[PDB]
Amino acid sequence: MVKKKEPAEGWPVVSGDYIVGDPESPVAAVTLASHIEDIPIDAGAAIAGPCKTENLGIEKVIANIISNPNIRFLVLCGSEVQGHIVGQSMKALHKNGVDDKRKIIGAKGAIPYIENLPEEALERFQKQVEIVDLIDVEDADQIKEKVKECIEKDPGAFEEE
Ligand code: B12
Repeated sequence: MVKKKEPAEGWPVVSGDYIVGDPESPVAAVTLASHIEDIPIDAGAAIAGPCKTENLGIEKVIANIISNPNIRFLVLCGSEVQGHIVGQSMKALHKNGVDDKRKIIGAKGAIPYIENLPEEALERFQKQVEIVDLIDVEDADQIKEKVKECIEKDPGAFEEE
């Protein structure tokens, strides 16, 4: 009975390191430095993978989320990537956006620049999903429960006015 739309053709469009799950699940999971991509998928996520860079890696994540309107949650889990600091950089990008040199405002990551996505693609990212901070948590029971919680709170597919 929840509202679902069809994702872009050949989704996920952009090559990367991830596991695709249910394309209609509302939840995406970035595992960061950790190797736990399976745990969110077996709790019924749409897509889960590591992300180790605070620029190109982040751009690939966003491009592959916005192309599926069913996704309304982005879990950030697993150990933080030392120096790159991808987790905290992404939180900052969601909340603050980018400055006019395309630097992510507030990000502690060493080279937090989004060179390749346009502005409209970020605004969409900020409106489409909400962020769920489980950074430096690898506990399975925890990650599973948060993913099932999001599924229970599925607002359905996104659509701009
Ligand atoms: C080249 C490189 C950087 C480069 C610059 C490149 C850059 N972009 O900033 C430089 C040399 C500057 C660098 C420096 C060091 N690095 Co470095 N670096 C790398 C390397 C090779 C990057 C990997 C890469 O280019 N990946 C391409 C992108 C696309 O990969 P990705 O970020 O993971 O993105 C993935 C996701 O987007 C996913 N994906 C795609 N779509 C979707 C959708 C969804 C929903 C999801 C979930 C996922 C997903 O697919 C992508 C993979 O193809 C890695 C090695 C590695 N094992 O990955 C180390 C790595 C990131 N280095 C890291 C470290 C430690 C550093 C340093 C901090 C080390 C030091 N003390 O000097 C520094 C300094 C940081 C800094 N920037 O100043 C470590 C992290 C260790 C840790 N876990 O704590 C790594 C893993 C190497 C290692 N094993 O030691 N680094």
